[PDB]
Amino acid sequence: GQTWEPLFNGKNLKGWKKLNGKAEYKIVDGAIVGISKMGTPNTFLATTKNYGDFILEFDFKIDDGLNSGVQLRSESKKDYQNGRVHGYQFEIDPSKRAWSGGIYDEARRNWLYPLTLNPAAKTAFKNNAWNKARIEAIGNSIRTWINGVPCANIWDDMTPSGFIALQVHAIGNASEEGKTVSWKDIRICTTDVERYQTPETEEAPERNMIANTISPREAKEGWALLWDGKTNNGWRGAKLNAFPEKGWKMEDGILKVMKSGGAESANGGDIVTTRKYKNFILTVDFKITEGANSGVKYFVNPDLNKGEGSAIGCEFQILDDDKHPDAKLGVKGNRKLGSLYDLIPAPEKKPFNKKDFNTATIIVQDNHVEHWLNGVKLIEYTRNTDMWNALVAYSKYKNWPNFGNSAEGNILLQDHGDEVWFKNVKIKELK
Amino acid sequence: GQTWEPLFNGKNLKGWKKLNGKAEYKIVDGAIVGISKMGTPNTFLATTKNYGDFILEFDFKIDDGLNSGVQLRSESKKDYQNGRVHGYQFEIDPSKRAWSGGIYDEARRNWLYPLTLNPAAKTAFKNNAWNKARIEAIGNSIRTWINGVPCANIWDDMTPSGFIALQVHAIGNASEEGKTVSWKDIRICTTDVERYQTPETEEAPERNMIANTISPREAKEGWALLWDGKTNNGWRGAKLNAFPEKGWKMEDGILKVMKSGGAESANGGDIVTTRKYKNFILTVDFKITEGANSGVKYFVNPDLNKGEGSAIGCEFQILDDDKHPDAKLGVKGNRKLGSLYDLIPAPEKKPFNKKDFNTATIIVQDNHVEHWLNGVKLIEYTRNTDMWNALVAYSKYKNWPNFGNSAEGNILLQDHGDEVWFKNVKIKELK
Ligand code: NA
Ligand code: NA
Ligand code: NA
Ligand code: NA
Repeated sequence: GQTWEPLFNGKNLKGWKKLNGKAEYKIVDGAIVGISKMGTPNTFLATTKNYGDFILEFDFKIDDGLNSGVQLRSESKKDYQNGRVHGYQFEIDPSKRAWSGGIYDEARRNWLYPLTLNPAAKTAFKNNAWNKARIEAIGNSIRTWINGVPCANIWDDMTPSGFIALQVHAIGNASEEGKTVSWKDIRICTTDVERYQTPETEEAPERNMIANTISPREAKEGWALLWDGKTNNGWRGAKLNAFPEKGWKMEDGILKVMKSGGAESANGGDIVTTRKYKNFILTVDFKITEGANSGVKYFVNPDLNKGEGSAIGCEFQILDDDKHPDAKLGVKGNRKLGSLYDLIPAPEKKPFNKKDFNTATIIVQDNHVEHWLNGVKLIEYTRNTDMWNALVAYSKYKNWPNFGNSAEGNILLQDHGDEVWFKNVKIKELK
Repeated sequence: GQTWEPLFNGKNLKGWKKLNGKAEYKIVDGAIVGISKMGTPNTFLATTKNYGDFILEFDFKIDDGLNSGVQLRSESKKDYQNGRVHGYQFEIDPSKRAWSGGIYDEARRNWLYPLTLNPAAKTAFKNNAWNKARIEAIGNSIRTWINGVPCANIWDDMTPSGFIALQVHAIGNASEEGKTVSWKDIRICTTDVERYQTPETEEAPERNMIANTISPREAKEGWALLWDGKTNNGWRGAKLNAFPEKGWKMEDGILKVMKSGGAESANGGDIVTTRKYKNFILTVDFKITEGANSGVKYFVNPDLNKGEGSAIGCEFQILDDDKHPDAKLGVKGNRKLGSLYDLIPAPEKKPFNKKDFNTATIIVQDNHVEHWLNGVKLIEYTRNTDMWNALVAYSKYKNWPNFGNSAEGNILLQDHGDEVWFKNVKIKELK
C-alpha cells in the first residue's frame, strides 16, 4: 500500500536541526513539544532533508494565546536576512481570528491564504485538543486540511522544494513562558503521491499566486486571461485600430497607465478588448497612486465617443477617495471607488487597502449586474428596467440611446492621466 | 334533465321582432343570417319575450371586417333616444383587437368588459368558422364563454330583465354591402339555472359596475371599500385630525376635489386614510377636467410635511398631459399621468380616455411596486435597492431620509386646486 516515512521517530530529534531562535524542543509521550521563550526570535525545528512533492500528516495541539505553524518547501539562506527561515507556512491559530490551516509566507510575502478566502474552514480547529493535519504539496498546488476540513489552496511556483519546520513563535508578554505547541505522528509520503492525492471535489477554492496566468483549475473552470502579462495582445485604443503608442507601460507583469496631467483619456487614451463580451465574471487587480483616477468599463461601444474623453460604457470607478476632487462631486458619493460611476454609489464602508493591489469584480448575467471589491459585494443593479432607464435619464449618460441595455460590449481600462497599475485581468464567460 | 327552449325554431322567425334599422334576417340551412346594408342604422332582431335569469347558448359565424353582437337584458323605450336599442351586448369581433365575448353597453355606458381585462380570452374566437357561445345571466352576474374559454364577467344591476337581440351593425364602406353574420342553435334555459351554472373556478375575473360597492366575489376575494360612496368615513385631512370643511364634495356617489387656483394642497388640502396600509392592491376610478392635476399617494407619512403643499409619499400622477405645464417639467416625462411622480415615467403610449373615468391600480408587495392604468401595466419598481435609493437621490425627494422604503403608510388623494372626480376607491390587503 501507501509508503509513509516518519519525519519524527517519537524517541529522539534525529532528522531535525534548530534554526534562528533558541527555543527548546522536548519529547513528551512521543510528541515534539516546542516551548515558548523570552528574548529569543522565531525558532524552527527543520527537517535535514528537502521535500518537493509530498503528502504530509501530523497531529498538533497548542495553548491558547500562542501562535504556531509548520513550514513547507522553506529555506534558510546566509545571503537572505542572515539565514532567517522563510517560505510557505501552515498556520496554527487558536485565536478568535481562526486562520489555522491558512498559508502564510513567512519572512517573504506574508499572508497568501487567510481563512477570509474560505470562511467555513474557520470552525476546523479544536481549541485545547489534538488536531489532525494534512498537507498536499503537488507541483505548484499546495493544499491543506484540518480534521478532514479543507482549509487553504494556493497555486504558486516560488519554491518547488525546501524543508519542513516546526515553529515556536517568539513571545511578547511574560504570561507566556512555558506555554507549548505540540506535534506527534509526523509522517510524509513522497512515493506515488498522485495515487493518494485528495480529489478537486474535497478542497478549498484555489488562489493562483502566479500573476497573469491560468492555473489548470482556472482553465477547467472556464477562466481566460484578458491581458497576458507581457504583450498588448487582445487590446487596442478605444478610438484606434491598434494599441496606443504612448501612455501605457508593461513591466514586471504589471500593465501601467502612465502619469500625465490627470485629464480624462487625453494621454494614450483608453484601451479596449479587441472582442466583445456578453455574460461574464470579470476580475481585475489594481493598485493606485495618491489622488489617482481610473476605471474598469463594460457594455462599451468604442465607436460612440469620436470626440474627447473616455469611451462610452458602464464604469467600475477606481479612485483615491481621500484626495481626488471627483470623490466629493456627483450625488451622495456615486463617483467614489467601486461605484457605478455617476449612477449608483458604493457603500461608505468598503474593504479597500490603498497601499496594496485590490480586486475589482464585475458580474454580468444578462440584465443583472454586480460590483465586488476584495470579495465583498458593493452594488447590485438590473438594466432594461423602468428604474434603470429613469436613473440613467438623470445622469451624465442621459443623451446616450439605450445606455447600458445592450447584451454585448467591450471591456475597457481607463486613462484618467494618473498612475494606476493593473494585473490578473481575467474573464470567465457565462451561459 | 336540463330544460332548453329554442329561441329560433329553425324554420321561420316566430318569437322575433326587427328593431331600429332595416337590415335583412334570412334563414339559410337552419341559421338566422343577418345581411349588412347601407344607409340604415344598427339593426336588432329581438326576442318577443323578456328574460331575467337564464343560460343562453348559440353558434355564431361572421365575415371578417364586420362587427356584430348579441344583446342581453336589453331595452327599447320611446322615452330613451326615440326607441334606440340599448343594454348589455356580447361582442362578436373578428378584428385583430379580438374582444369577442366582451361586454359592451350599447347606446348607454359603452365598453364594460373589453378583453383588456382578460387577455387570455383574446384567442377564443375562430375566424371564418363556427363558434359556440354561452352566456349566464344570474342575478347581477353576467358571464360569457366562447368555445369553452371564459371571456367576460360583469356585476351590474342597471337592467335585471330585457330582450335578447341579434345585431347587424351599420356599415360605412360599400365593400361591406353584401357581408353577413350567422347565428344557429339559439337555445335558452330559465329553469333550475343554479343547478347548471358554471363554477367560479371556470370564469373570467369579475368587473363590478355598481359604484362604491363590494360584490359577493369581491368580498370573498378580500376587497373592501376605502370610500363608502356617501360619507367622509375613513378619511381625514393630511394635516388635520378630521375631514376638511371645504374643497371636497360628495354627491351622486362621486368624491370631488373642488376647482380653485390650481395651487398645490392650498384649498381643502390632501385627504388621507385614517389607517395605515402595508401590502395591498389599491384601485381608484378618476375623471379629470381640462388642465387638471391630482394624484394617488401611498407610503404617506402625514406628519412629515407640516408646512405648505402636498403630504409626503410616492405618487401615481393624475394629470391632463396635453394642457398642464408640469407635463413638460420632469425628466423624460416622469411627471405625466400614471408616472411615479418625478421618478419613473409612464410609457408614452398608455390607455387614457380623457372624456371618461379611468382606473388607477397600485400594487405593493413589500419592496415590489406596480402602476396600472385601465388594466395595462405602466411601470414597476423595487424600493430598498441600490437603484431605488440612487434614483430618489436625484429627485424632488432627495432630502427625505429613507424615502419610499417603509413597510407601512397611508393612502392619499391629492388636492391640487383643480376639479378631479373619484369613485370605486377600494383595497385588497395582501399577506
Ligand atoms: Na504561525
Ligand atoms: Na474613473
Ligand atoms: Na358589437
Ligand atoms: Na399630482
